[PDB]
Amino acid sequence: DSFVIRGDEVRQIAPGQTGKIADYNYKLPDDFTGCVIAWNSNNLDSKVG
Amino acid sequence: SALGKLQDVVNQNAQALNTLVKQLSSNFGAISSVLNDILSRLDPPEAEV
Amino acid sequence: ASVYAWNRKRISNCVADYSVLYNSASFSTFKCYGVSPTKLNDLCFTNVYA
Repeated sequence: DSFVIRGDEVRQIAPGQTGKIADYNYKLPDDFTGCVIAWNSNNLDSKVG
Repeated sequence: SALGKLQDVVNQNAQALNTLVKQLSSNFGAISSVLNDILSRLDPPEAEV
Repeated sequence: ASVYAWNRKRISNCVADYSVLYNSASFSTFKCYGVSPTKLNDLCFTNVYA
């Protein structure tokens, strides 16, 4: 499952974690098994304006 | 006190049962000893812990 | 006030709507300890210290 968030929001992507994104965008199960990968894409996603 | 043996058996049984009932109201390290209170105050993860 | 003189306020004898506070969306952290962030709109307290 791929998506984009803010860096400060990477914490919210975790089982049993409460937050706006984790609750209304992408909620993981409490017994989730897997692995979360997050990598910065500022140079490829940020443009002036 | 002529029936001391029978009275003692009754007392032991009653005291064990009362000790169990009293032990039903101990925290054991939880926030509270009331299961309804835990359920109404906490969300699934820490509720189950 | 400053942290070493943190201001304290007393809340009682009123109806607290925590849904609006939780949905303000302007709070960086809303860390609730001992009680859940949700399910706080149906609980009753003798006191609230702010």
